[PDB]
Amino acid sequence: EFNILLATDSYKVTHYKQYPPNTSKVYSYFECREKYEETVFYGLQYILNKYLKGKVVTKEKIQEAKDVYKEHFQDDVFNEKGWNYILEKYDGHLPIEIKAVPEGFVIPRGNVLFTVENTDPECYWLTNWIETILVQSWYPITVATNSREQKKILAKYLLETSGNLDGLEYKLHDFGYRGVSSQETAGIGASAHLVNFKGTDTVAGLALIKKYYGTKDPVPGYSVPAAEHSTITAWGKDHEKDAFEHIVTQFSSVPVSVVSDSYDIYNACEKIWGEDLRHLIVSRSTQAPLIIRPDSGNPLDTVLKVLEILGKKFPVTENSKGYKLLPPYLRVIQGDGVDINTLQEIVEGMKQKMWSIENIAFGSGGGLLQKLTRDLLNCSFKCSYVVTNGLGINVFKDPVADPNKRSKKGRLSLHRTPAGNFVTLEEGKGDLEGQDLLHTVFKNGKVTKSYSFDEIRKNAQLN
Amino acid sequence: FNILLATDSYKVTHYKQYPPNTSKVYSYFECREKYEETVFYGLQYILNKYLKGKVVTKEKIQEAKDVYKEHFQDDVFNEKGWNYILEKYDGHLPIEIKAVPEGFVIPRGNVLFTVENTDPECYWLTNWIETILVQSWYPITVATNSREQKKILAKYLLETSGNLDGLEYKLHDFGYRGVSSQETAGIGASAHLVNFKGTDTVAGLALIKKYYGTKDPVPGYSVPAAEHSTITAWGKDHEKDAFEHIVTQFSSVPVSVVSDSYDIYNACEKIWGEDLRHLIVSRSTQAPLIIRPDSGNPLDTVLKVLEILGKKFPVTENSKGYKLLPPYLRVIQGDGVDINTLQEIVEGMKQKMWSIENIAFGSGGGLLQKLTRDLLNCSFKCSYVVTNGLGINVFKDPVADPNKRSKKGRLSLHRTPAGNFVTLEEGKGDLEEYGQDLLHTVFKNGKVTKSYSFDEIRKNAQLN
Ligand SMILES: CC(C)(C)c1ccccc1OCC(=O)Nc1ccc(O)cc1
Ligand SMILES: CC(C)(C)c1ccccc1OCC(=O)Nc1ccc(O)cc1
Repeated sequence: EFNILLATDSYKVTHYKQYPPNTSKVYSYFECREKYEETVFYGLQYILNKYLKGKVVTKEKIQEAKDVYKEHFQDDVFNEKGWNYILEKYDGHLPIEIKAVPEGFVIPRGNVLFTVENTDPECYWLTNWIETILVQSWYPITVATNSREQKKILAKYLLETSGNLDGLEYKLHDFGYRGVSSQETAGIGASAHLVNFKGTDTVAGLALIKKYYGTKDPVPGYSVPAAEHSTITAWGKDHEKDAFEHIVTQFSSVPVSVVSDSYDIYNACEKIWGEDLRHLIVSRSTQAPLIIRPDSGNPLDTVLKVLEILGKKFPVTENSKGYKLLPPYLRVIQGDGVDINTLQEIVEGMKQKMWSIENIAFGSGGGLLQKLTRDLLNCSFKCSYVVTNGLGINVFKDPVADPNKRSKKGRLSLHRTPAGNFVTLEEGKGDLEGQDLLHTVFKNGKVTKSYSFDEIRKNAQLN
Repeated sequence: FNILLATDSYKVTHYKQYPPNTSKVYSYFECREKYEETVFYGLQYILNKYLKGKVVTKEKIQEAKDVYKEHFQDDVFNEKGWNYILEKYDGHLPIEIKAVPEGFVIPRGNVLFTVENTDPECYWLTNWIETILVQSWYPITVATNSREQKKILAKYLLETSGNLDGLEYKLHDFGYRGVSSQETAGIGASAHLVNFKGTDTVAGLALIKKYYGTKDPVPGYSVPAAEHSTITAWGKDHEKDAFEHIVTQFSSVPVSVVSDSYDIYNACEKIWGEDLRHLIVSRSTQAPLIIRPDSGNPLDTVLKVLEILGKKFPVTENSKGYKLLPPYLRVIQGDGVDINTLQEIVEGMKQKMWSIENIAFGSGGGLLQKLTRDLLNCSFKCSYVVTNGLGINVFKDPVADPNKRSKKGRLSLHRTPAGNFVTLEEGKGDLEEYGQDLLHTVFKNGKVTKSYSFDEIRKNAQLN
């Protein structure tokens, strides 16, 4: 199974010998240091339940870690005594307190999102031990934040080229299962995406949400039948029409997506879809459109040339603001080379050519869930308050060659002014008083406050 | 973990899209045509952890059926096809996977492994497990990128010192905090350990021990080290007391002490170079003090650190004409190091005549996170199908991108008479004009038939 004593950076194993004498408390916090001006806080509850809560220390896990580290360091520097103390005194529960803003809250950059401190003075070293596991919440935060920014771009352009926001939550579809680094990442990232949208093909995201968050809806995300290259090319290069015909007929009463660029996307749209199989498309209902999927070439140019061909083979209308609109049984999804930058280029290029955003949805894979780093939001975990010799000092780092790697001081609290802006109070000044938005979510091995996925989606809504 | 829930959603509907009477779906993985050769590593982890043994149960089938009912707002899940696997093969996957030995260094554009169904009723299963198998792009890319950095380090360590001693400890993995999940950390750190032995990502140690095994006591090593929180906890006026306490607590092993908490150029010239000078020269060369700057421009900072340190400690010229610190004193640059910044630093030290013996490097998110599937163009494609007794060679050929063209027919990898590699298509490998097929069966009907030790993988991935 998973062993928390082997779930930290190696140098942190030796930290219990590096503090000043008689150190009783280490206090640390997470923030997205100072374009992404506001971030969605999401993912901590998953980490608390899966890795931190309950009996996480056992006699076998202590023996396992001791053997590994003895060889790893070529020396005895494992704190077997202190880990036995946790096992004996607390039945293997972590004497730790965590306070956090509610999940789904949208918070401007440079504010405390959660804090970590030891509740037993013998475990002063435990705060920075679990930094490694906790700081990985940068990923769901960054995915949920970058996904929400793409929802602003879509909502803005879907509103000027159409006048409404119908189907907005299905306009950016998670295709990223293949392009992420692991099954666990797929689950975490896909659930972070579902904070803002409801279309996904990464099934692991559905499983994570039901197990760790829960929803009133029958399922957190939805998809539609779709073809890949292997289901088309299997019919033979001369039988692409047959492959198309078999697939739209199998799924004639539900939406179906057909990748149409196996050999020539423009021929498939002009000759195959626009003539040979046109009778099978114009007969489809509004609730069961065909979605044509280009998957190669330049993303914007191919989208423009595909829409041009479909426009001169199917009845185009002009909507309430002067933008062109395919018939309700035909749609397009661009799911190749889509990230937040290219997505902006596609929708602007379409608006420039007077096409409505209603005609198109987007699929993002490695760009939505993989090509993201801790430096995008400058997610940072710092120690700000220690107590040595019964004397608490506000600690901080302040490099001379980089003032941007600075950190806050002392005990922190997150507050909201009467005007509404957010402010992080340092040096314990939060005791002088609204009130603190950091609620306790973990204490001494138990999760003390939970949020459902519906509550998270409500907090992360746009204005 | 539920294999029936571990695939792209639309793959649930593909058993109804293949041509009728399709009895075989045959698919292959390649890194489609810097990064001219790839290290093949990571498939066995996926096989052992997710694919082998009884992976289909009545519980997992019911769980998947109810999920997909609501996910698609319709019943399309192939519950009969999954029941057949549970009933006939006791939940063992009827799949055969042939792959090149892990650790092999293969040029781009070659078949790395192939997947086919062994039961005609399970034609749909081959590309069902595409999603889980294609994620091997990540360990492949990390191992390849790590090894390309090893070439750079080896080329310059030889020009400046004459040997390659300690090469496998010159690029240290600090990526645990910067990646996206615990599993990703383990996978990524093990790929680094294919070429090096130094890591702080403990999850990689456990992943290797559980899924590959080694004859060594531990797959990776590290040393005690201080972070900013253990230095600042003494207060700004007591940075000296922290340094002396830590160096004394770890005098028989190497120790790394971060020095840019307050003022790094004050850290080397003043506190190390004078106040605690007497505690640094007095340590063995097997247990030196490692100075770590972690801010500022990487190349400029390390250069100004080496020069300041020379003004305070005896620097000798090595047999090649390059400056070399006393062996009780080393430097590690682990801030913002990737394959690009590494090259300009090492020659930036060589053109400024500093020996690469002095320096080690650490890499975090640049080593394990800022990597995507299209860096090596890792792709999984169907190349051969059998329909109504007729074998057919299959491929894609998009008009706007000839680079996305896929191979045709049954594939094989061969050693050429000149000692290189070539991939044969359309079954021509059966002629064996060159060698035997280099693809060995590693998975068949739920069993791992060929397993590799991590010691074998490291041997296959060595330089030269
Ligand atoms: C038709 C639905 C999804 C209800 C819809 C409703 C409102 C607005 C847009 C919509 O379609 C977006 C789309 O194209 N999704 C899609 C999903 C998977 C896939 O493989 C191809 C495409
Ligand atoms: C035995 C050692 C000292 C690893 C060694 C042996 C041979 C050659 C070079 C070496 O040092 C590389 C290094 O700096 N490793 C390092 C590890 C962790 C850390 O936090 C800081 C640094």
